Amino acid sequence: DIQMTQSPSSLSASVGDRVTITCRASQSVSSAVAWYQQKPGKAPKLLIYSASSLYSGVPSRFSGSRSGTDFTLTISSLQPEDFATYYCQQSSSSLITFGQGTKVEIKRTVAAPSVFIFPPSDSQLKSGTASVVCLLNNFYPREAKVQWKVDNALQSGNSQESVTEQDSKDSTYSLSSTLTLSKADYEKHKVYACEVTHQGLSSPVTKSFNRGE
Amino acid sequence: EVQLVESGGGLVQPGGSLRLSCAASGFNFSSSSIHWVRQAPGKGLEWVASIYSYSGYTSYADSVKGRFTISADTSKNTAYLQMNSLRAEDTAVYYCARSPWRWSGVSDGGFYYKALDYWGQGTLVTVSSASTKGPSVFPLAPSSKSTSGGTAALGCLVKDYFPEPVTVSWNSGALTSGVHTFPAVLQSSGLYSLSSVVTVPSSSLGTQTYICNVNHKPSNTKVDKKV
Amino acid sequence: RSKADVERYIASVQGSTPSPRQKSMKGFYFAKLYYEAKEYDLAKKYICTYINVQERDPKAHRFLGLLYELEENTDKAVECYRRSVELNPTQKDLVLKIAELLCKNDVTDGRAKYWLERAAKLFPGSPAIYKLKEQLLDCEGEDGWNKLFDLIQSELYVRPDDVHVNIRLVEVYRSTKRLKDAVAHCHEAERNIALRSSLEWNSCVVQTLKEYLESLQCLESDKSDWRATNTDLLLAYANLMLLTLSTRDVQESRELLQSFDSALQSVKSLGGNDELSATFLEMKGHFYMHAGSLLLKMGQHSSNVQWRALSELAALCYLIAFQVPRPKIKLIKGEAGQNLLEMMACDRLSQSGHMLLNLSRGKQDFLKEIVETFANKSGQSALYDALFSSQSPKDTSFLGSDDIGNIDVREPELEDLTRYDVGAIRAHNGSLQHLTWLGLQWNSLPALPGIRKWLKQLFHHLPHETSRLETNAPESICILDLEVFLLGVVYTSHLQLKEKCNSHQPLCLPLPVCKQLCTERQKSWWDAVCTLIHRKAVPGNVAKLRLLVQHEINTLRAQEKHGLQPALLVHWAECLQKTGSGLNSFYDQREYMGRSVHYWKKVLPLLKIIKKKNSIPEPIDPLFKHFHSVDIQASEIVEYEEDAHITFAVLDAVNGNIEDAVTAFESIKSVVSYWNLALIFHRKAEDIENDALSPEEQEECKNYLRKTRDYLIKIIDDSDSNLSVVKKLPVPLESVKEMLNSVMQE
Repeated sequence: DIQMTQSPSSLSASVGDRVTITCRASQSVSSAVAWYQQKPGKAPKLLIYSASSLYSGVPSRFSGSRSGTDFTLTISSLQPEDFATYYCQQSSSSLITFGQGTKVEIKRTVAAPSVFIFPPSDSQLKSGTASVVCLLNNFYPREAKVQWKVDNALQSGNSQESVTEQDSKDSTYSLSSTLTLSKADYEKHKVYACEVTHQGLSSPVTKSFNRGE
Repeated sequence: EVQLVESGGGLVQPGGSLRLSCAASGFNFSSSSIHWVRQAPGKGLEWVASIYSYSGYTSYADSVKGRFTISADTSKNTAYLQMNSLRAEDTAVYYCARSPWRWSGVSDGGFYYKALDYWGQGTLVTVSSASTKGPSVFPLAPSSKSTSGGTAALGCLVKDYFPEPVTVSWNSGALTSGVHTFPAVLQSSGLYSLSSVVTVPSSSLGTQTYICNVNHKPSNTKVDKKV
Repeated sequence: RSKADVERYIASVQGSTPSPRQKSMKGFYFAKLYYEAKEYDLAKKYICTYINVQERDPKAHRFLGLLYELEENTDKAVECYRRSVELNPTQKDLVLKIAELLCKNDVTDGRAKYWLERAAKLFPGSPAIYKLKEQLLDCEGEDGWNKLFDLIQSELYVRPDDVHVNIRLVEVYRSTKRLKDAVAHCHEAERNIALRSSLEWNSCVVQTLKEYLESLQCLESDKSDWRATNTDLLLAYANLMLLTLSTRDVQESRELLQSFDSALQSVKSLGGNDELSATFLEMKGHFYMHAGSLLLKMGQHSSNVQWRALSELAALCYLIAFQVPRPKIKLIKGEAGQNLLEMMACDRLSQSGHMLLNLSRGKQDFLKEIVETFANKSGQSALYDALFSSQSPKDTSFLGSDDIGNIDVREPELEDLTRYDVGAIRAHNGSLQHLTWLGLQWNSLPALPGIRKWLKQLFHHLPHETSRLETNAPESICILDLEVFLLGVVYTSHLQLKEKCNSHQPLCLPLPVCKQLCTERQKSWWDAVCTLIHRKAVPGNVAKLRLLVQHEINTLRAQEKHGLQPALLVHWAECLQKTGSGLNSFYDQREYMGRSVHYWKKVLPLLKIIKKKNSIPEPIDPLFKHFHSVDIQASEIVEYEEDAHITFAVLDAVNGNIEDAVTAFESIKSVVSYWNLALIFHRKAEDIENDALSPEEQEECKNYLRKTRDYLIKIIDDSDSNLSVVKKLPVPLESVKEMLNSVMQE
C-alpha cells in the first residue's frame, strides 16, 4: 500500500513568513497529488491540483512543487487567514490517501501557565466518584506535560486531559487535566499534587491540596 | 448556485446501519465522480469511498470494505453512502465531494482523481451504544483567598452526558470574557465530560453571584449551578 | 409437399372417421407428415394426442422423444425414450441414447451412471462407450462448482446489466438444482430495466419459472409465494412477446402466443384481489395488443383480401386492449413493482392507441363497423382460426373463452394519448426505435407530442440549455440538443420511408414489425449519450463514448460543417419557435426562441442563394440524409423570411427591444403577432393599472388595455371565419378567449 507521510505535524510561524510543508510518497507516484486547507470544523478546500497547478480562485501566494517522491506546498508570504490545518492527498490506482495533516499555529512569545488545582465537589462524592481538576491557563507553546501524584505516588492510565485551540486575543492555549477514580480510593489518600513542566516555567512547579484542607 | 448537501446522519447503535444522502445541484451529476471523506474528532481526513464519473465503479478503503456501499442515482441527482455493521470507530464527520471527468483519469490497474473541488457541509454520524443522557453539573469554586493577586478562577464540571453537544454560558451570558470551555472527552463508560472555567477578580468574589448555565438539547435538559 | 398439402389432409380423414378416438389414433400418422413439412410445434401436438389414446406404443413415444431432441429439451426427450424403452427392451440404441443424453446434460445424479452401465453391457466396449465414460468424468467437484459461482457473482457485481452473465447464474443455480434461488434472483432481476428488454434473458426467465412450477421443490416448500413467482412468468411472457415479434419470423412469434394463451387460461381460475390478479388484468390487454400486432405482420406480406380482413381482426384486438382499465396500482406490495406495472399500462394504451387511430383514419367511423360485425362471438372463432391451428383444444385456450362484453367502440382522445406516451417513454429503455416510432405516429395527427417532456422523463435534471455553449465537449449536452436531434431523426426517418413506399401504409405499421427506422449512426449516438447520462458506461470506453457524442454536436448546433439540409434547419427553427411561443415561463421562452433565431440566422444565407435559383453545396457524409423531396423552392422563400422575421421580433421582445419588436410585428399582419402584441400590451397595462400614480399616466395605461382587447378580438374574428388561421394560433383558441374574458372584466 502507498503511504503519504506529511511533515511537520505541527508548525509555528508568524505573518509574512515563507512557510513550507512536505509529503513523501512511499512508492514512486505520478503527479496526481493535491493539497487542501481545512479550517477548524469547516469543510476542506482545494488549494493545488495535479501537483503544481493552482485551483481557480486560490491566492497566488500558494504554489506546489515536486522533487523525486517528495511533494511540497509553498506559501510565499503567510497571511493571517492562512493559519489553519493543511493536508496532502495522493490518488493512486483506485485508492486515495491523505497525509496526517499540518497545523499552522501563530507564533508568539512564551507565557507561563497559571495553574490552579480543584478538588472533587461534595455533590460528586454523593454520586460515588471523585474527579480532580488541574488548570493550565493562557500559556504558549502547545507542548506541555502534566503528572499526577497521590501521596507523592505517580499515577497513569486513569486520568485524561484536553487542550483549547490557540486563543484569538493573546494566542495562548489552555489545558484541563482530569484524574478520575472512585470515592473509595479518593478517601484512601490525603495528599494530592499536580506537577507541570513547560518551557515557560523556570523550573517545574506543583500545586496540591489535602482532603479536608 | 452550486452546492452539496449532506443528510441522513445522526446517531446509531454499534452493529446498526445508517444511510447518508449527498444532494447535488448545479453541475451535471453524470459527469462527476462522487467521494466520501470522514473525519473523527480531532483527527485527519480519511477517504472511505469513490464513484467513477460516468459509470460508477466502486472503490473503498480497507477500513470499511464490504460494510459500506456508495451509490449514485441519475433520476434523483443524488449520491448516498449506505453503512452497515457500524462500529464505534466509524464515529466521524462524513463529507462528500465531486471530481469532474476533466479530473477523472482511468489507468491500468485502477483510476485516479486529480482533486476534490466541491465539498459539502458535512453531516455528523455518532456510533456508540451509550444511550442519551443529561449532564450532571458539579461546581468547581476557588479554594483560594486572593492567591493570584486580584484574580481568582472558578468553573463547572459537566459530566455523564450523551451525546455531544453541550453548551455553556455564565450568568446567562453576562460574564462573557475570561471564559474557556474545554472540549469533551469520551469516558470509557460511553458518556462525555468537559469543564468550563472563568477567571474573575478575587475582590469581586462573593459579591457578584456566579452561575454557569448548561443546556443539553439532545436530552431536553437545562441546569443552572452557582459556585 | 407444403402447408396446404398436409392441412388439407385433415379434412380427408376427418370425413372418413369422425369419432374422437379414431381422430386421435390418426395423430401419429398425422404427425408423420408434419415432421416432414418442418412443423415441430404442430407435429408435437399431433403425436401427443395419439399418445393420449395409444399410450403403449413404443414407436410413437420414441418419435416424440426424437422430436423433443430436435427441440433440445433434454428433460422431455429423455423421458420419452424411457417410455419406449420400458415398453420394448429390444431398443438397444435407445439405451445408448438415454445414457448418452444423461451424461451430456448433468452427471450429479447417479441415474446417468446407471444407464451408462447398461449401455456398456448392450454394446461391449464399443467406441461410444468410452466416449461416454470420459464425458461423465468431465464434470467438476464441489470445490469446482463453488469456484465458478464466485466468478459469476464477482463478475455480476461490476457488470449487473450483462445478459449472458446473469443467465449463467440461473444456469448455475439450476445445475445445483436450487431452483428457488434461481427464481429468487430471476424475480429480483425483473426489476432491472435493461434485463427486462433482453430477448434471451426473458426466454431463460420463462424456462426457469416453468421448471420451478413443475419442480418438486415448489410444492413441498409452501403454496404462499406460489402466486408471486407466477406473476413474473406472465410479465416475462409480455416482454418476451414484444421482442420476439420484432426480431423473429412469423412462425416463432405465433408459437409464443400459444404459450402465452396457455398461461392465461391456467391463471384466470385463481383470481383474487392481489398483485397477481392485477397483473393478470394488465397482461390480458398486452395479449390482444401483441396478438393484433402479430395479425398485422402476417397480412403485410399477404394479399389485399387477407390484409383488410386481418386488419379488421387486428383493429378489434387493439380495441380490446385499449378498453382494459388501468391496473390497480395501489394493490402491489412495493413502489418499484407498482411503478413498473403502470409503466406497462401506459405502453399498452399508447401503442394500441395510435394503431387504433391509424387503422380508423382509413375510413369514416371504421371502428364502429369493426365492433358491430366482429364483436359477435362469431369473431371469437374467426380470431382463433386465423391465429392458431384449429386442431388445438379450444377449451383451455384463453382466447376462445374470454367474455367480450360491451366493447367501448370509442376512438381515443389525443390528450389522453399524450399522457400515455409520456408515461411510457421508459417502457423500452428509451430506444431511439421507440421514440422515432412515436414521433412518426404523431406526424399524422393534428396535435403534436410533448417531446421536451419526454426528455425530462428520461434525463432528469438535464438543463434546457447549457451555459458553456462555446465548445462541443459532450459535458455540455442539453435537452434542446436532444429535442433538436429527435426532430431530425423523425424528419429524416419519415422521408426515408416515404422514398421506400414510392418505389413499392407507412403510418400503419406497428412498432415491433417495423425495422430500424433510424440510421445506425443516429442510433449509436443516442445509445452512447444515454449510457453516458444514466451513468451506465464503462471506465475504459468512457473516452470513446465521449468522443462519439462530441462528433455530432457540431451538427446539432449548426456549427462548422453541419450536415443539415436547409429544409431541416427551417423545420427546426419554426418547430422551436412555436414550441417555445406556447410556453409560460420566460427562461424556456428565451431558450427555445434563442435556438430558433440561431438556426434562422444560419438558414437565411442559404435561402438567399436559393432565392436566385443557385445550387447549394451538398454535404460530406451528412448526419441527416439530404432529400430533393423537400428541397426548398422559391415559392416558399418569402414566407420563411417573413416567418423568420417574426422569430426575430419575438426574441427582441423577450430581450427588451420592445420598440423594435413592435415596429416589426406591426409591419406584418399575422395572427401570431396579435397574440404577442396583445400579451405585451396587457402586461404594460396590468402593472400600472391600480397603483397610485399620475392620472395622465393612468389614462395612458388604460389605453394599452384597450389595445389588448382589440387584438384578441381580431384573433377570434379571423379565427372563427377560417380554419387555416385556427391552426396558426400559437396557443389554443379557447386560451385566447379565456384571457379576453378577464381582460374586459378588468
